[PDB]
Amino acid sequence: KAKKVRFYRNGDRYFKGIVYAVSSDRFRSFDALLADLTRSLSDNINLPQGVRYIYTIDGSRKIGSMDELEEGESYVCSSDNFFKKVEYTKNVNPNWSVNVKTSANM
Amino acid sequence: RECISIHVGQAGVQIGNACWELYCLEHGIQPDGQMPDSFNTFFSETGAGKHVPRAVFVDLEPTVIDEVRTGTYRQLFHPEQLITGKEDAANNYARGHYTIGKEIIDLVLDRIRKLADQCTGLQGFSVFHSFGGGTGSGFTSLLMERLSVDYGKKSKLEFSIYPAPQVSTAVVEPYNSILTTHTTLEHSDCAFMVDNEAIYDICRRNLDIERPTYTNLNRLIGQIVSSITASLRFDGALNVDLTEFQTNLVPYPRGHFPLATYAPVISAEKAYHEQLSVAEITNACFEPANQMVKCDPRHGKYMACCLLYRGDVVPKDVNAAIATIKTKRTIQFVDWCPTGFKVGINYEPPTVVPGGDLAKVQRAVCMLSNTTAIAEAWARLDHKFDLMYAKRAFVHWYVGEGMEEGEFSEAREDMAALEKDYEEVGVDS
Amino acid sequence: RECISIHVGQAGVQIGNACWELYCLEHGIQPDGQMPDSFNTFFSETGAGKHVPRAVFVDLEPTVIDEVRTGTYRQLFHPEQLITGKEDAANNYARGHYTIGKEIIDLVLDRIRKLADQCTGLQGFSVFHSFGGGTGSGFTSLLMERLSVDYGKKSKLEFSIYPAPQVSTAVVEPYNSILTTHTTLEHSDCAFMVDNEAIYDICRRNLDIERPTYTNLNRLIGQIVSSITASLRFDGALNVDLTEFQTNLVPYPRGHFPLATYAPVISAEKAYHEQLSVAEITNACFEPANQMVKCDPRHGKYMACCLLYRGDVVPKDVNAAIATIKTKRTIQFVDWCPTGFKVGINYEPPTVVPGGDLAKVQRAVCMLSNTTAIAEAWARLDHKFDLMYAKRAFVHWYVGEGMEEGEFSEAREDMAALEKDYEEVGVDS
Amino acid sequence: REIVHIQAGQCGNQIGAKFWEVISDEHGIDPTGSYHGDSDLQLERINVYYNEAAGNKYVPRAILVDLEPGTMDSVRSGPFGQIFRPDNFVFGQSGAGNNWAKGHYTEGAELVDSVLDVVRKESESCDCLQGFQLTHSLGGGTGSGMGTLLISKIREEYPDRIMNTFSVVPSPKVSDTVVEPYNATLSVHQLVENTDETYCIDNEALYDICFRTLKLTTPTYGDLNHLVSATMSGVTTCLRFPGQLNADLRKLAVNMVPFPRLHFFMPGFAPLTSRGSQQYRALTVPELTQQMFDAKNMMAACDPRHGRYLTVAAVFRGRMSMKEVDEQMLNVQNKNSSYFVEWIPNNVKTAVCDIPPRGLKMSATFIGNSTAIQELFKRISEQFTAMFRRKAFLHWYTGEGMDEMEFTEAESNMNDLVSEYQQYQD
Amino acid sequence: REIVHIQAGQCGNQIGAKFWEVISDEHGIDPTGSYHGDSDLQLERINVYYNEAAGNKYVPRAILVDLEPGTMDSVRSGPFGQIFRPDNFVFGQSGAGNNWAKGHYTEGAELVDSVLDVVRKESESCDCLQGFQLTHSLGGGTGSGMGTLLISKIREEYPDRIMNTFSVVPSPKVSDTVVEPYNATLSVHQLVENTDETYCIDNEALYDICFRTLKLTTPTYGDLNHLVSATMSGVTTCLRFPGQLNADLRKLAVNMVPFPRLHFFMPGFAPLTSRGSQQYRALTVPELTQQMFDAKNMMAACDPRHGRYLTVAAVFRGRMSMKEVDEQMLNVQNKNSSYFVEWIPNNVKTAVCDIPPRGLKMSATFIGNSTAIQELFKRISEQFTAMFRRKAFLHWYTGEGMDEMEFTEAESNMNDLVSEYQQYQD
Ligand SMILES: Nc1nc2c(ncn2[C@@H]2O[C@H](COP(=O)(O)OP(=O)(O)OP(=O)(O)O)[C@@H](O)[C@H]2O)c(=O)[nH]1
Ligand SMILES: Nc1nc2c(ncn2[C@@H]2O[C@H](COP(=O)(O)OP(=O)(O)OP(=O)(O)O)[C@@H](O)[C@H]2O)c(=O)[nH]1
Ligand SMILES: Nc1nc2c(ncn2[C@@H]2O[C@H](COP(=O)(O)OP(=O)(O)O)[C@@H](O)[C@H]2O)c(=O)[nH]1
Ligand SMILES: Nc1nc2c(ncn2[C@@H]2O[C@H](COP(=O)(O)OP(=O)(O)O)[C@@H](O)[C@H]2O)c(=O)[nH]1
Repeated sequence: KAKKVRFYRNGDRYFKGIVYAVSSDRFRSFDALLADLTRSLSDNINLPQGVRYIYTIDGSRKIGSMDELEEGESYVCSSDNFFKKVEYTKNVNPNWSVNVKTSANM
Repeated sequence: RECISIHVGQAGVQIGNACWELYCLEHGIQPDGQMPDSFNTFFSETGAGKHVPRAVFVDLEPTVIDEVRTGTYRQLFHPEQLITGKEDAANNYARGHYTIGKEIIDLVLDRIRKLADQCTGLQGFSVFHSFGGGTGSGFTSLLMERLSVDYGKKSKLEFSIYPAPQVSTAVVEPYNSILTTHTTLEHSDCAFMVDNEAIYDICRRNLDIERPTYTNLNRLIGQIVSSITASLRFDGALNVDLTEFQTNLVPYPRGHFPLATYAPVISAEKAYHEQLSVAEITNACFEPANQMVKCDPRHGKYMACCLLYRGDVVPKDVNAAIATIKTKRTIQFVDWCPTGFKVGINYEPPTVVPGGDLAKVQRAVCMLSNTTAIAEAWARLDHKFDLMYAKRAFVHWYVGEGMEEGEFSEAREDMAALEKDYEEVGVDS
Repeated sequence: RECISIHVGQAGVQIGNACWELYCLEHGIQPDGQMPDSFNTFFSETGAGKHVPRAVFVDLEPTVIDEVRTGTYRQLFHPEQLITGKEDAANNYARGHYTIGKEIIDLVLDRIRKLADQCTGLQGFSVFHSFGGGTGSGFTSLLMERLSVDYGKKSKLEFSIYPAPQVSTAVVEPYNSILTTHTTLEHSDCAFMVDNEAIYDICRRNLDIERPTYTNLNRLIGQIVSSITASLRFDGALNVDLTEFQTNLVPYPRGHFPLATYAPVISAEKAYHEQLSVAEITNACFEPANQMVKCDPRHGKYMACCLLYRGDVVPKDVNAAIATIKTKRTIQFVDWCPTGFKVGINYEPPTVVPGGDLAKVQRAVCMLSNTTAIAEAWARLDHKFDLMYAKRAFVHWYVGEGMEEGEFSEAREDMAALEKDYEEVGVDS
Repeated sequence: REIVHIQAGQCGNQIGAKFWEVISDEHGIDPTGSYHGDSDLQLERINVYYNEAAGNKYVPRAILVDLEPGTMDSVRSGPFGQIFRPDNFVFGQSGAGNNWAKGHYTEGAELVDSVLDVVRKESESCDCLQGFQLTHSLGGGTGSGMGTLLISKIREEYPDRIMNTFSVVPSPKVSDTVVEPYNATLSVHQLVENTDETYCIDNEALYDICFRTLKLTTPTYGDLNHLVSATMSGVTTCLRFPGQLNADLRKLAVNMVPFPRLHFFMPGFAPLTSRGSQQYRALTVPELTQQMFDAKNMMAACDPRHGRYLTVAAVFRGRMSMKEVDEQMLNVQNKNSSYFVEWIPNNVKTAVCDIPPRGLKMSATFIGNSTAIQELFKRISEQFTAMFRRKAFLHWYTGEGMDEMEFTEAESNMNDLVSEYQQYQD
Repeated sequence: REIVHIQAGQCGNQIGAKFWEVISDEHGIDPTGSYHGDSDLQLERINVYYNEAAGNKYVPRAILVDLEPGTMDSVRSGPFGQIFRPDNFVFGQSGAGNNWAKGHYTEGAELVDSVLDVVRKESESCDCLQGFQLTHSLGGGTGSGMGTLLISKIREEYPDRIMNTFSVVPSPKVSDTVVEPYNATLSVHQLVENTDETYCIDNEALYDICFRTLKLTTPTYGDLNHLVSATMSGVTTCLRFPGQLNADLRKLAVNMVPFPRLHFFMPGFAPLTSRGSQQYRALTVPELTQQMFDAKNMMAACDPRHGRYLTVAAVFRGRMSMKEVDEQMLNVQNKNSSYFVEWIPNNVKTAVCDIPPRGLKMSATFIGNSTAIQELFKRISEQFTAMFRRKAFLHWYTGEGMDEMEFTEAESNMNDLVSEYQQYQD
């Protein structure tokens, strides 16, 4: 299959990111993913040119290959980017990937 | 001296508009309020040239109270006295009593405390509700509730329209009526009852018309009721105060529910036929096909009747027509009761709608009474309840409205001892 | 005998134009000044045809006083008596009191010394200002200031429109009102208070209209005020002089601030409904929803009320309607005060605008009083202040206008002992 | 009170045009015109569906959600099409692919926020909100997927206001699509767990009822739609009229849903007679109950006669005797004691408006909650498995970011939903 | 009271033409004509911007400063161009080089005295002076340099009268120049220390707000300018009109500046609806606050939602209820308690004129002092360093008699200015 990821914009602490799917059939490379990410995360406050690179959740290293994208992952969009680093995102549930939680019988 | 009235629930309001109509109609007060004490126990002389009503109107949907402020009579009440909760009605007790209905109550009360003050030594509040409704069952439940505490020192006669024996409407009806009974029981003085279906029979069998609009049943109760307050609070040869009722009418604290009955129900077009005798109408009163209640005296021993007469009636005629009855035996009265016949004589004959379908005689008998008969009516209505509760049916609709397995189960047990009560006070010697 | 009036601040001027309107309206003196002593305590019979006002108008922007000299009434005042400082208003105390406002004061005074001379044994100056403004807070502050010294031997009743509890306008408002209070406190005799917001409620709840133009609130105070001076300085069955007030109304030197209240507020269109009883209006006076002040008697014990009645009123009706009240207890009056009810009876009934929205009854009750209630209103307004001062907020706007950390901090401490004062004189026995 | 219609997908949209075509006339609102209302009563309660701006322009308060321009651009370029404020059009020029997954997870999920935005602008309109009307088809993308999302979001934003759902469940005999059971099973799933009143209509239950109960020989879609829209008008709008005994969405809800599933109903109109001839006027009343309660005449596919009822709501709207109404209902309840479930002494919920359908003398909408609809979700559920088993056109879903456990989920859920419903038929 | 506009540079100038294009009509002053004023109120306060000479010739009391003839010779050769008394044109036929240094130290410094000369002739006009309006762009010579000097001199001559500054801070996405951050950082520096009210506008915040909030497809400059000029009219001129609750530059200043920096605001107009259609009239009032307080619609680049506010001034101008005004403001202050700073119980400064924008029913200028503008000086300041580090086009400055410590100065200063502003966001 593809890979489910939660894409946040560096320096936002408000927007809970947007969830994207990534595979070899959808995007031939990171530049093609980044091209669609520029459209879906298109902004002019947190992202200078919309989306030029993807950084780890902590911003320690930027991804250059689709093979580094894992399922249920969290990534950051950058263009410099200078890092605050802005974490933020929190908080949200990991239910975007899957609902870990379920209902219970309360 | 007076008796305020709180018409609650669309129905209690439709019936209200009706009973309220018959009123001015026999008091020469056009819909404009103006006529060209006596009856002051139901109308305040705001000045002035007018006759502002002496009651209030409570519905959670505007629709029905709205129509009042469209059709002549629009001029009759004060823009204020017609309370509404734009919100939602909900054919469910809970919501109307607890959750929603609550919000309005204060305001509601305020009027029955603002209208209760303005007067001069009142006697009570004639309440008008429709047992099996949302705004009618629930709400009132706490309205009468909040009254029994704020004016325990008065009369609380609630005039109800309890559930048609087979022709009910709401799917839940019983839920709403086993709940308005248990909550009001420990608060009312005397609860009058008029069965919606058993009134149709009268419209089919004693007036002939398969075209009975709600607007008719209302004209009817609108009649029987006129015999209660209106004329009674009106001078006569044998006056009967409101207190009088509950005293001469309830043998026991249970807000006992007598039944309303009228004598002369005969259709216009018959209007010319030679009138009926004092004896006939009297006798018509002991016929289980003329009592605005599907509680046919299937066994229910009367235990007290308040024969309110109006029009040209000779006290001997009565103190004879009744004597004849007291000795028909097939009319078996309770044991512990020697004589249970409160003879109420008024002067002014009835007053029929100009051109509805009511005969228009020169004398009538609005006899009401407590009959061990309702042992039935309650039974048959209680059973209903169980069937559904037995499966919780529409229970989630109340729970989610601030109620609990308690209020139901514990209001069921309530009436249970109302099936035993109405059984013990009779059938035994 | 008379009582000059100084309407300060656009508002105090708008309200002024209003109160000034109601006047001639009930004295038959067209806007042309001409009518076809009694009321001489507010109007001087200048020339041999007219009735030049008996007050003055002070605003630092022309806009508002300008409009007076456009719209009929244009003819009413003397071109002179309407003072202006083409300069700048500034919604800041400092500037209006010190810096700018100063320049005009002399001139201002001159009129209240030129108009104060022309008369015959006066009684005082009814001042009209809007607590939280620039020209209204500041200026007056020193106007009343310069009066308390030039005529310490008179009455200084200032009629204020203190800060809406939640619906204020100016961003600084409190700065301007904690400052007009501390500077005027040691100079006024009795400060009447009418809350702008709490008057809206009356326009929503007791008159129905979500379209209340400032021009209305003005018609209202324009009413309550007419009950103070106008009619009172006017003969009657129980006259009440201005001095009378402060005497029967202030228990302590703090220029104590009673609250204004009116009884009959009912909308035209209701105009026909049967009128209200002497008892009802009396009772309406003890309802925290009809008092032109968001100081609901949340606990504030009254300590003196001046029930000014006007119209057809029987002294017994009062010396009974009040008796009933004195024994409602839930209306708890101060301890150290046996009886605190100054019954002021006038003859001539009120006089409603030809076609505004005021009912027009034949009797009213403009009751004003000192209530330990304002312990609140002041509190809630003081707190405001701190929050901002706590950060200096718009402080640089005053400092740069001839003020200092002193005047603020030292006027805060001022009111502090006004929160303790209004606390000690009550709540304790 | 109030409500805010929702035109999800093309169908749900196409129907919007018919639901509003009608309703307006049943409220005297011309294209952009105002209230020409033959009467004065068709106005005191309009609010339920419009908004005051100009003074002659009461604009329908609905939402038009769709990922295919051409559609809304056919509804907006025709008759009443120019009454909706453009703000209402929440389009998705994307590829409105016929995939539930393409309009619920990938394509629709984007256009959602720009919808909720408006669904809030309309909700926070004024007065008090009651619920939202939802039209769509469970056999496509913009319908089942994206519309089924619109609600899952709505029901998180106001778990107080109600949610009536008008679904065009996949007709049996012939499916107007191929994956149908895929787009369907997946949307019913979302329904059984968000909206709390669903009125399932079948394009072929209509044809029938429209070609034999209306000798109508060429029943165009416009018609079907028209007939449907006729029922949804009797339901809502209607009850927002006076009546000896009136109800409103809730009453309807609080009298019709014994158990929280949400349960789906099957609407039926009253006077359904062919034009000229048939105009028999046999509408005294026994004629309306005669109608409403027969098998044919149930917009649903299944036949009531094939399973008890839990609740019924004859929402009549035309001057009649609370006696000949309350009465009839009874015999009906006794002639068919067989199928009408017993643990409910009075299944029927008699409702009675006053003013009738503009040009008619007496009508009565029927909203049945029969256990018969078991035999439909069965159908759907079957079609699924028979094709799921081979993962038929599944790559169009997964390839759109879906899950092999997602389909499992829905079927089961909706499949269990069949189970339960039988728990009462017995 | 009074004021004397100042058209520094081309931009500030180009805009002059639009600010006066408007204002005049909002005061019935035809080219050289007089007061044709539809009313009589658009005259009792004009003085604020004109002077009495003839009796039909009320001449705008502004200054036109620029080192590029062609410009002022385009503004003076077009429409209203022939209303300014020639004395107003303080040109500098020199080489109006795009260097902050060329218009602040070398070329402009000469033309200054011949300006101050007039700025005094106009100040000593009559009555009482309030302050001066200043238009320009912080991305050029005659704008940032020479105009930033004009004020440093003005503020030494009358440290009493106020100084509103309308700056066209360098738009992000794409700059209309190359050294931009040089000419900018250097002018903001001068601003943070002389003018005491600055309204920063962004050519691209406008486009947006002009291409999506006005379906306007070809937003020429004239437009942008026009929109801006619309706000500066609501501010000043407006308040110099009557009102239930009127304010004036100072109130605006004394209610909006908690701390002496001078702080910069972000103006926002009210009715900003596309021509035909949109003319929804949803302008009861909640609609104006709806507008004004949203992200988009803030002429600034940054988005309020990205940082608390210190002060706000809804300067409305159209008959409304001091209740529905004073009220709305509140909910607004509570729905967004999050961003609105707390140490100010009532951030908002409600202002209320009476007469509205000539052809409109109800409007309301918004002047926000939000901490969000931190994220702009950051921007600017960044661009500097990234290029300062390499002294990029620095030779064009130094070679004009500048200092390597001058640039250091400004950046730091303006850079610290970013710091401080955060001291409140927290
Ligand atoms: N006699 C008489 N009975 C009525 C009338 N209107 C309704 N009823 C009966 O009263 C009951 C109906 O109550 P509803 O109208 O449903 O409800 P409500 O009590 O007004 O209050 P809600 O449920 O909250 O709307 C049924 O048993 C009806 O048969 C009327 O005008 N006259
Ligand atoms: N009742 C009433 N209140 C008013 C009226 N005009 C203003 N106010 C209130 O008084 C205060 C306004 O004062 P401003 O008009 O700002 O100022 P001012 O006191 O006239 O003096 P300046 O600040 O120098 O202009 C607010 O609290 C208003 O709500 C009016 O006509 N009637
Ligand atoms: N009654 C009815 N059904 C329709 C209409 N349009 C499409 N349908 C039905 O809807 C199903 C197809 O889904 P469709 O509406 O095209 O999906 P979408 O447009 O991708 O959301 C088929 O079962 C059709 O019979 C219509 O106008 N009326
Ligand atoms: N809104 C707006 N911006 C302008 C106008 N003219 C130039 N600008 C902006 O001003 C900057 C260029 O500075 P410029 O005005 O040429 O400087 P100067 O003429 O040398 O003082 C660019 O960011 C432009 O977008 C205009 O008429 N309106």
